[PDB]
Amino acid sequence: GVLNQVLNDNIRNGHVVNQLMEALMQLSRQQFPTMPVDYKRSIQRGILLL
Amino acid sequence: VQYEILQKTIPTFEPKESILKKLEDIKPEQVKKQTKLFRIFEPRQLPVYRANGEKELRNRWYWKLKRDTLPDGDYDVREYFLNLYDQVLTEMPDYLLLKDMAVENKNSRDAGKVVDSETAAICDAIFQDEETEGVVRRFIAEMRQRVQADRNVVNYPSILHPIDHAFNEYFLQHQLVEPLNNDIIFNYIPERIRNDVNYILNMDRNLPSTARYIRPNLLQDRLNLHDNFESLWDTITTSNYILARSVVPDLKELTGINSQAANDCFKTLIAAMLSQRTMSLDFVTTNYMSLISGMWLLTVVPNDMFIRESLVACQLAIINTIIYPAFGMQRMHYRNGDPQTPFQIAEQQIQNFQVANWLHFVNNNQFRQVVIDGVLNQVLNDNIRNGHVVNQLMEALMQLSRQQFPTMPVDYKRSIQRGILLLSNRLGQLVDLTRLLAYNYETLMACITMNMQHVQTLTTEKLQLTSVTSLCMLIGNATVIPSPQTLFHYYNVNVNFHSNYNERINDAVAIITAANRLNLYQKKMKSIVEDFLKRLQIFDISRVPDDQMYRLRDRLRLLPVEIRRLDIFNLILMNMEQIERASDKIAQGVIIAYRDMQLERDEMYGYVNIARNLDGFQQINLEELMRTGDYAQITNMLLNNQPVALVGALPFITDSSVISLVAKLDATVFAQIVKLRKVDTLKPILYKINSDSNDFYLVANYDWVPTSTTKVYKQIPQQFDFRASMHMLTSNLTFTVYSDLLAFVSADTVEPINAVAFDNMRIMNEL
Amino acid sequence: MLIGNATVIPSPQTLFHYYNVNVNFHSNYNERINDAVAIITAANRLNLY
Amino acid sequence: FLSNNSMVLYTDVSQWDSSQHNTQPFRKGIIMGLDMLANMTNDARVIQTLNLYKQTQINLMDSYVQIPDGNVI
Repeated sequence: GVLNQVLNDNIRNGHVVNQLMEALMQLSRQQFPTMPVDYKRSIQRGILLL
Repeated sequence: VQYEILQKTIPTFEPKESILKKLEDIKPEQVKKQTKLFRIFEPRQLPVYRANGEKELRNRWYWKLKRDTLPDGDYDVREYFLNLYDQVLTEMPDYLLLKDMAVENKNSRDAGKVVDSETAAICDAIFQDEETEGVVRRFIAEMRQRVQADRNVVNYPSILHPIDHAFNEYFLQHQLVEPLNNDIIFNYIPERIRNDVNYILNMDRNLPSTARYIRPNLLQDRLNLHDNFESLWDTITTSNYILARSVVPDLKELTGINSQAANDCFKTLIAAMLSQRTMSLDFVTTNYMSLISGMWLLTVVPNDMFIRESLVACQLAIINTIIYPAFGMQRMHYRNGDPQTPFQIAEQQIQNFQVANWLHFVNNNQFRQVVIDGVLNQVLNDNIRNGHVVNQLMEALMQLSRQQFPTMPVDYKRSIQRGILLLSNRLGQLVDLTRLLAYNYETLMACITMNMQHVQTLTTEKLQLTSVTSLCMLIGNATVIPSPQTLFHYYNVNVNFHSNYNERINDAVAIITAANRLNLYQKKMKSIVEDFLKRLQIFDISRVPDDQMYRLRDRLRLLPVEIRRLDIFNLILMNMEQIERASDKIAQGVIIAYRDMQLERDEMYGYVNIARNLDGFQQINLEELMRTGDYAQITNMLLNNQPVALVGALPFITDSSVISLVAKLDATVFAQIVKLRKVDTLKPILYKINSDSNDFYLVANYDWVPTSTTKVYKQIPQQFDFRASMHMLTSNLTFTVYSDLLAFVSADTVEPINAVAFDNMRIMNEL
Repeated sequence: MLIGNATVIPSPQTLFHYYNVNVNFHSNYNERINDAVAIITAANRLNLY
Repeated sequence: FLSNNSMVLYTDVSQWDSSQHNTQPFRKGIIMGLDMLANMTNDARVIQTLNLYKQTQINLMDSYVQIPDGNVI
């Protein structure tokens, strides 16, 4: 008898974050062509952290 | 004279402090030599009671455990067995000679010896008992030590339980010692150093076949710490870099053409290239000679060995102030994050054979990854080793000297041309230097066990090009070769670190695979990894986070266990239940059949309420009920008197009375479970009845077999067979064990002027 | 970046607290609605203007 | 870096000599750094100098102060 705002059931279990980190690992493995290098290595390693 | 005093309770802030060492100060290992034979069981006299319950005029020996200490709850019992496995691994010996632990039997026919003090104690006790057969006394008289010295072998008697025999026999048949001869003294040294004629080796001993040696486990990195453990990799890399700086020789005999930087560069380059540590550059653009020596640097050292922005700045400067202004070109229009370094684009823009071939070589100069003698190696081009690269460089500088500068003035010409002449008047010395660096680098590479990976680090070493210029401008006709003591020290140190690394990996893998094969579910696999890094006395364990430890665990799970640990664990698997069926403080379950069942006759008790098959009644697991408290099943089954079994480790008390049988007490224990739901205050009763029970006249006279509800699921002790429990433990006779293996070798170098490289040609010769 | 190995769920005492509170709020809401509605309707049916 | 977007927090810290954050943690932090730096070199005079600076911080962690007052001290 109460309305409820529920989730998508790939969040109630943690499974979508696997897809997130696969995507993020891909972004890590890629260069940042226009970008400088110190800020690039820093971002790549900051992504690999998560 | 007089004083007064005041105090102040300051708080006591204690960090963890993460106690460190460095590689040269890591002590290798301490062998486990064996103490007494690791018994778990021992005999013991108990009374015995014939069927009808009453007592003999005789006693009997039964096996019982040493140190009944086992817990309540299956989780804590599996903890016990994990700790026991830890004890065995803490007691697992590397070598052991039985004669050290042997003693003399005071009852042997031939006045012989046996293996352990407690064996002889048991023998003497059983000899002095009145109620032992003559046959065991004969047996005790025959059991003695046998020797066959043609093979250097001994066989000693032992008396110990078959599980104990399994453990001790595994230690005997798998003690890791190997025969030692001088060929092995040689072959422990690397091949390349023996095949190098600039070192001469000998020894002043002829070892016997009675010697022994322990072989290190120099298996490679199972974990791939170069792959996404970059903090640990930077730590390890720096910690090998510093070791490498300790072993490079100190060197022998215009801004900043001093000594102390030549040494700094000579040390820094080699230690970086051996450790595979990247290095960054700092250099003042007012000093052009810094750039002119950085040319040579970038030639003879690869470019992926440097961190990108450093050589980007250096190459960009070099282009935009030596090359493109000489041939009359634009300066450059270079982007910060251009995917090409300036030499790559300049390889194709110019039209000149010498410089273009030079830049091609430089851009495509990179290491060669080759696996030799088990270890990876970053071998140079074989055009850098033999110093010939300097001829390309000097030809380029000669073909730049001959240029005019159409765009730039004559003072600038004078500065540049003067500098490159200062480097062109050192042709032979630079060729010789390059040969010398290559030689010392490969020669020190040969004293490595751990494979040397190419991955850029978090952190760099600042190299000054002023120091490079110092190197290139201060050297002549005096060669430094590493002393053999530094080589042997470096090799033994890498060995000790590598063997520590592998053995501790094997430890952690063993415990992890144990814990996942025992359902130790509350346990948190962090402290193990912390111990693994603590025993590697170089890391900061108090400031490595948890995710990194857990990823290390995730890699560690997938590994095979070494042979020793896996075999010991297989033994513990097959015999943990048997060890747990013993220990008469806790029982392995309890039946509840609301029916007046019979008691079983045994002859170490008398009449007992014991069960040993568990057929029929259905069983409740108790750890599942302790985890997830849902007492509806047990409560409903108890209220309505439904038969049930309860499986799980549980204490008890031994009610040796009789009046507590007819009164039916062992069903009274369960009515608390509905009031207080916690099944921890649960202790069944065990109705042992015999001629030592104060009320046995009833069972004697009235002729009634005792009967009881609520039997216990439990096994009995195993009778002690003196004949069959005797075994013969076989081992060697009187070997010796050596650890610091390179102590028998004496070593010396040829004269440094009389050196020679791979090409069979004297280094440090050009004048 | 700071989490791991500690499951925290509401205690049953907290759940009962938070349910009794939400119940009380909802019940108070509906009851004061009913009282206010009744008095308003009585003021508009008894011609109190 | 002054405008109507930013602010500046400025603070006098001259009484912060007897404070509870300039005792034990400060000294032990420097001592730890010296341990790291000692493991970051191989020559021995340098290790001696660093160990002496460390021991100075050890001895200064407990420190008493002569002040007379008349006859007693």
